[PDB]
Amino acid sequence: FRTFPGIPKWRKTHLTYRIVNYTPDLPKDAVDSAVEKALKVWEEVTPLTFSRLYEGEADIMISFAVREHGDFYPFDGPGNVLAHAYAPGPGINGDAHFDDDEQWTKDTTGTNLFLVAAHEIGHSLGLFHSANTEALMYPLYHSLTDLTRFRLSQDDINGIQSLYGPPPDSPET
Ligand SMILES: COc1ccc(S(=O)(=O)N(Cc2cccnc2)[C@@H](C(=O)NO)C(C)C)cc1
Ligand SMILES: [Ca+2]
Ligand SMILES: [Ca+2]
Ligand SMILES: [Zn+2]
Ligand SMILES: [Zn+2]
Repeated sequence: FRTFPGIPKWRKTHLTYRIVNYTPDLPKDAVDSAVEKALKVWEEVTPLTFSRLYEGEADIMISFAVREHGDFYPFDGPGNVLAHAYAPGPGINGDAHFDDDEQWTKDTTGTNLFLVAAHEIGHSLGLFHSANTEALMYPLYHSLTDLTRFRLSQDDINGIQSLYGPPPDSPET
């Protein structure tokens, strides 16, 4: 149970995301922060590039929501299901979303803003689940969204690094 050895999530070299998440516990820049710490968490672990927007749909639509998606990935603030994103497909080709029934903070005041941010941005354009005992995919049950360590480990860095990585030679198509 971990990254898919032989199936890279995104292949392009320029991904983009949409900051559709937000909360009183995090103003635009704060929720956008987790979208920036998450996005950057994997944008830095890999050489891939990333852009942003707020219309149509980027590569990782980061949006806030709860038990009310329609008939699938049902959230539940009042439940371990803190957040999640989608996989490579049609529009769900990268889309994260933060629970909207509890709260998200960069520090340890609400939940784990960028923690679950790189968790979902890491989910679609990052990896599956690396040794997050230190990484970002398993800190949630603790504190590390901004306090004084807030960052990914070498195992999630490994999974995402397995996502993108250094170029072999062909600099362009
Ligand atoms: C920062 O690392 C983590 C982020 C989010 C979660 S989660 O939201 O609790 N959850 C994992 C999980 C919940 C309940 C039982 N077992 C695992 C999300 C998740 O990890 N999404 O990528 C589930 C609901 C998809 C935990 C750690
Ligand atoms: Ca929940
Ligand atoms: Ca997408
Ligand atoms: Zn959702
Ligand atoms: Zn996960």
